[PDB]
Parts: sequence; structure tokens; C-alpha cells
Amino acid sequence: THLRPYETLGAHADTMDGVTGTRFSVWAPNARRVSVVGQFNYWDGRRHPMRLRKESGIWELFIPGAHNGQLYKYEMIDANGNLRLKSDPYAFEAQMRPETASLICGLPEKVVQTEERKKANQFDAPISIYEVHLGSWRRHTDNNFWLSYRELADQLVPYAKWMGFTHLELLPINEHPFDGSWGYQPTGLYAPTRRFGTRDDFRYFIDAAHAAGLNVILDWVPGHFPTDDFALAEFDGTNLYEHSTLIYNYGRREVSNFLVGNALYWIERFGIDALRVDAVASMIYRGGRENLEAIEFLRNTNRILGEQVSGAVTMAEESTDFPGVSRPQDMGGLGFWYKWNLGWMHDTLDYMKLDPVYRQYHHDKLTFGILYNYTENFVLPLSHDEVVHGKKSILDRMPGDAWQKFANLRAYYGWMWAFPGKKLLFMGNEFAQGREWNHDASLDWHLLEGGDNWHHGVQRLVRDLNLTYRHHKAMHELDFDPYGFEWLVVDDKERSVLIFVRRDKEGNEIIVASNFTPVPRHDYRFGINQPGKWREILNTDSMHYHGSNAGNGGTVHSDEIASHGRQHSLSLTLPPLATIWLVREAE
Ligand SMILES: OC[C@H]1O[C@@H]2O[C@H]3[C@H](O)[C@@H](O)[C@@H](O[C@H]4[C@H](O)[C@@H](O)[C@@H](O[C@H]5[C@H](O)[C@@H](O)[C@@H](O[C@H]6[C@H](O)[C@@H](O)[C@@H](O[C@H]7[C@H](O)[C@@H](O)[C@@H](O[C@H]8[C@H](O)[C@@H](O)[C@@H](O[C@H]1[C@H](O)[C@H]2O)O[C@@H]8CO)O[C@@H]7CO)O[C@@H]6CO)O[C@@H]5CO)O[C@@H]4CO)O[C@@H]3CO
Ligand SMILES: OC[C@H]1O[C@@H]2O[C@H]3[C@H](O)[C@@H](O)[C@@H](O[C@H]4[C@H](O)[C@@H](O)[C@@H](O[C@H]5[C@H](O)[C@@H](O)[C@@H](O[C@H]6[C@H](O)[C@@H](O)[C@@H](O[C@H]7[C@H](O)[C@@H](O)[C@@H](O[C@H]8[C@H](O)[C@@H](O)[C@@H](O[C@H]1[C@H](O)[C@H]2O)O[C@@H]8CO)O[C@@H]7CO)O[C@@H]6CO)O[C@@H]5CO)O[C@@H]4CO)O[C@@H]3CO
Repeated sequence: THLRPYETLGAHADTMDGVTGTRFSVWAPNARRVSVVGQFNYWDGRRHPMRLRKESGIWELFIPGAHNGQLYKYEMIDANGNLRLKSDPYAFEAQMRPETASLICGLPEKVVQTEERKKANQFDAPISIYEVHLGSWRRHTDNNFWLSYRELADQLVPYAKWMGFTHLELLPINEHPFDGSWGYQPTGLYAPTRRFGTRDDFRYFIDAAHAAGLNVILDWVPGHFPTDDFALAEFDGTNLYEHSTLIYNYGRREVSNFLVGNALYWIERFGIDALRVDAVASMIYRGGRENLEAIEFLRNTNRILGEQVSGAVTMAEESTDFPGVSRPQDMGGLGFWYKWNLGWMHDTLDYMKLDPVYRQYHHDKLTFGILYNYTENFVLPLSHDEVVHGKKSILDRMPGDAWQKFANLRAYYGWMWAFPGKKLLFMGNEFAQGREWNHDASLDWHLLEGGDNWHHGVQRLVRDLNLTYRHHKAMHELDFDPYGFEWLVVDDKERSVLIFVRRDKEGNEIIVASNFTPVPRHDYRFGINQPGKWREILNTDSMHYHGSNAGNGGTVHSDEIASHGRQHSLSLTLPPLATIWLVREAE
């Protein structure tokens, strides 16, 4: 059991002959004096001495009477002669603010991943992710208090299900002391934050997501060594976990087990279906500037998870175009299943920001994504990072008076949901929040109060996009196969009209056409592959979303009139600042 140190280290229930208690265990090879202090001892550092197994590094001590509920720490004399209380790095629950003491609770039971949840993570599945910071999705109105994990189970889970998302992605829920880190500056990697309730309340939340048919992705932070509360720095007086500004010693073995075990812990004991690693560049940079320990650590972890928990996937954000992030390790790869497409996010948002009269000069911003699509397995992300620190909301990036901003936004979502790659959308984006994300307050749900409005219109579109994207294989089945995408009109720069097909394994095609200027286009003829009757299944200008309701108004038959090198063509209305998707009707 090298892979799962959490099953041994930390506090666990045990039976000594016939008297029950808790076996404590801490890894510290140097130390020279560790005792167990808690609420079973009156915190007396005399009363209970541990005893090092110098082979392993682990101080171990059974304590009769010690049981679930009670707070504890370890009393440490350093390798360097100093007296410190250390919190258990393997604390599965931590005391509430302020404080620090670890909590005896043991391990939750193992969750078996179902075939349906394994299926939902696969390359050929529709994957649409709702990214959520639990501390700021909603608040109780009269007191501004956080929703608990249990209230989130009753509110967030049905909401994301209704909106048609397949996955919920949580910003890090490991215990962390400052709300402003958003979770990325942790102190307790094995403890769910007490902000929202108990570890069992959190498990209840995950079970509720699962019962509603949602997979759960957790932001996992093996790249951020703790920096607060003296959590993990200089643990036994030496550099135990860190390197000789603070970074993990991934090269060390017990540290790597600690981190790999932590991944196994979330997946196996909480039923987490995927893990996302942020800031991968910071791990593998700063062999020249390459940290080889980190790269090996990432390849390792991905390899082990693939062996130990098939069905679970990892995804990475990496910002330096390191090759093969989502490619096999036995080539140049890092072994991740998916990679965030940051380039696509920058390119398409730059394009949407432009006055539409200038989009003619920047057609490359929309077409470029296809050229490198087949080099990584991409998620198209509109994430929390893009709506803070003066970057504005996505809505406010759009040009024009308010009605034109909303039209632009609708068209862009229509494009994003049709373009190759999986989808991720941060909370608030789906109803076109005006203000930036504030981690210290609720999202602006008030925008949706009162009579039906443009914000409701966007929210209905995102739901229709999700449900349409999931229903039709062509929209999601071959994201990563060139057969899954073909341009129909790639070079109408003058008019900023772009048309492509998405294609399923059976060869059925859905035509996607976007018109990125305020000029409506009538009798727009373009070559198609499958002649017959074609009908809109999505139109971002629909009155249902507070659009102008322009479009093709029923079935349109193709013509045997050659266009764009193709023998048959369609001649359509393309609504202004809008995208439409069309399906072929059987006859
Ligand atoms: O009259 C008291 C109160 O009774 C009811 O509240 C109970 C509630 O129903 C239970 O859930 C329970 O509470 C715990 C809660 O579940 C935990 O989350 C936690 O609370 C934390 C918050 O989650 C966290 O966000 C933060 O809270 C801060 C707020 O973010 C911040 O805005 C501010 O809060 C001030 C309010 O904005 C302001 O309205 C005012 O609050 C008054 C309310 O207006 C009024 O309704 C009433 O509160 C009721 C409540 O409605 C019932 O549901 O009187 C309030 C007078 O105080 O003043 C607030 C400042 O105190 O600051 C807070 C604090 O930082 O941190 C908290 C702390 O962790 O812990 C909760 C209890 O420990 O019990 C409560 C109480 O019975
Ligand atoms: O800035 C980059 C790029 O910008 C301009 O290119 C745009 C172009 O003007 C638009 O027409 C459109 O391109 C789309 C194109 O019209 C579609 O036909 C389709 O393209 C598919 C190809 O048909 C198909 O062959 C395949 O392409 C693969 C190649 O077979 C293979 O060789 C390799 O591509 C590599 C090149 O061989 C190699 O030269 C190297 O590339 C650089 C070019 O030399 C250089 O010109 C420039 O490209 C410009 C271009 O000049 C502008 O006009 O930078 C290139 C590096 O980025 O490396 C290449 C990749 O390793 O692999 C490719 C891809 O698998 O598949 C493609 C994709 O399905 O889709 C096109 C994309 O929409 O948009 C482009 C980009 O905006």
C-alpha cells in the first residue's frame, strides 16, 4: 500500500484486543520527539508519547478512548530543537475558523464509479461543464450567509441539471484559510473546507450530483505548496515536503505518494469523477528552465490514475504551449486526457471585442483554432479567471449598445457550442452577468427578477445549446477526429460569415453558420455535401432569446447549383449577429 498513504497515515479507528481507540501516525524521519495531544489528553504533551519506526519515518501511537469528534494535534520537538504543534497533513477534517486542530473522523466508505459516469468522461461524450466557486454562487438573502453543502445539493445540483450541463466543476474545496485565494492556497489537502459544513455533508453533495446524473470535476492543487498558518513548511525542522518561492519536492518519494494518494483519495472516497490541475506551467518551468521532477510527477500521477481508477480523467491548464499535455507519456506527453484551450479563448474573445466593422480584418481569430485542434484534446473554456481583475464580464466585452452586446454574446455562444472541443462555462456567464465575478458576494441573480428580460433570454439559449449539443452526435462525437469537422465557407472575410459542418460517425452532418456583422444576409448561397431538405435546430436570433426572430422560417431544400467547388448548394437567410445550426430531414 504505497499508493494510498491516507489509509495508513493520519488518525484511524482501531481495536486493541478488545478496547477501541484511534491509531495515530505521522511521517517525520527526523523529529526526535512527537507526541499526540488533543481533547483526550487535556492537550498534555507528556501524557502520550509516540514511537518512531526509523525504517519508515512514521511516528505511531494507539490511544484508547480517543474517538470520532475530538480535536487533536501533534506536539513536536524539532530535528533542530524547537517546540511546535503540527496539524495533521492527513487531516480528513479540520477545525473551524480560526483554530487549526485536526479532527478524528476516519475515512468515508469507498465509492465505486458507475459505468454511466465513466461513459460521461469519454472523448466521444458531450461534455459541458458548469464551473462554480461554492462560496459565491448564491448567498442567503437576508444575512448574506453561505449556502451549506446540503443546501447546494438542493439548489445548485438541480439548477445545473436543468440547464443541461453534464459536469459540475468546483474551484478547490480543500481547506484553505483565506476566501480570496478562491481555494488555490490550501492548508489541508485531505480536508473538505468547513465553510459549507462537514466532510460527510460534502460527500452528500457529491452523491446528490451523481443522483441527478452529473459528473463532478474538482480543481486539484498539487502545484501550490501551502503558504499559510505554517501548514506544511519545515515540518520536522528540515525541508520535509518542500525543496531547498516554496515548491514541492516531487522528486522525493513520500511527498509524491502524499500527492498521488490525495488524488486517489478524492476519486475513491468522495466519488470525484475528474481532477483539473491549474497553472501547470508554474510546475514544469522556472534542463534549462524545466523542472524534471514535476514533469515526471505529472506523468506518473496520470499513469497511476489510469491504472487505479479507470473512468476518472484529469484535465490541465498549461499556458506555455508545452507539447503533448493531453498526449500519451510514451511519446513526449504529460498524460492528461484534456487540455484547456486558452488560445481559443483569447482569440475568439479578441474577435468578439472588435467593432463588427473591423472583423473583416481578423477572420484568422476564428479559423485558427481548427489548425491546431488535433494536437490536444481541448476544452473550450470561459472560466473564472477571465471575469476578474478588470477584465470585465463576458457581456461587457461585447461592442455596441446593450441590445447589440446581447446579440453578440448569443452569436458567440452559438459558435462556441458548435466548435470542436468540450465546453466549460463559469457561473454568471449563462445569464450574462454585467459585473465581474466577486468571490465575496452572491452572483447577480437579481438581474433575473421581474418580467422576462434579455438576461433570461441568454439563460434559455445556454440551456437550449446544452440540450441540442447533447442530443445530436455530430456536435460532440468526433471533436478530435478531422472527420468530425469540415469548412463549408472559410474565406468570407468581407462579410464575416463562417460556415462549417460537424459530423458523426455515421456521416450525418449539421451545418453551422454564423454572421458576425449587423448586416442581415439574404439568399446567401453556399456549397453543401448532403442535398435534401434542411431545417434550423438552433437560431440565436430567435424571439425565444429576445432576438429579432429572423431566419429561414421552415424547411429549405438544396439546389443543384454549384457553389464553393461543391455541386449542390443551400441558399439561406443568415440573421444579423447570430448563429444558426441546421439538420437534414429524412425523406
Ligand atoms: O438573528 C440571527 C439570524 O438568525 C438566523 O441565522 C441562523 C441561520 O439560519 C443558521 O444557518 C445558523 O448559522 C451559521 C451559518 O449557517 C454559517 O454559514 C455561518 O455563517 C457565516 C456566513 O456563512 C459567512 O458568509 C459569514 O457571514 C458574514 C456575512 O457574509 C456578511 O454579510 C456579514 O453578515 C451581516 C449581514 O449581512 C447582515 O444582514 C446582518 O445580519 C443580520 C440579518 O440581517 C438578520 O437576518 C438576522 O440574522 C438572522 C438570520 O436571518 C436567520 O436565518 O440578524 C443578523 C444580525 O447579525 O449582520 C451580519 C453581521 O453579523 O457578516 C457575517 C459574519 O462574518 O461568516 C459567518 C460566520 O461563520 O455561521 C452561522 C452561525 O455560526 O445560525 C444562524 C443564527 O441563529
Ligand atoms: O497563422 C497560421 C496560418 O494562418 C493563415 O492560415 C489560415 C488560412 O488562410 C485559412 O484558410 C484557414 O485555414 C483552414 C483551411 O482553409 C482548411 O482547408 C483547413 O485546413 C486543413 C488542411 O486542408 C489539411 O491539409 C490539414 O492541414 C494539416 C497539413 O496537412 C499539415 O501539413 C500540417 O500543417 C503544418 C504545415 O504543413 C506546416 O507548414 C506548418 O505551418 C505554418 C504554415 O507554413 C504557415 O503558412 C502559417 O500558416 C498560416 C497561414 O499561412 C495563413 O494563411 O503558420 C503555420 C503554422 O501554424 O505547420 C503546420 C501545422 O503543424 O498539419 C495541418 C493541420 O493538421 O488540416 C487542416 C485543418 O483541418 O482548416 C484550416 C484552419 O481553419 O485558417 C487558417 C488559420 O487561421
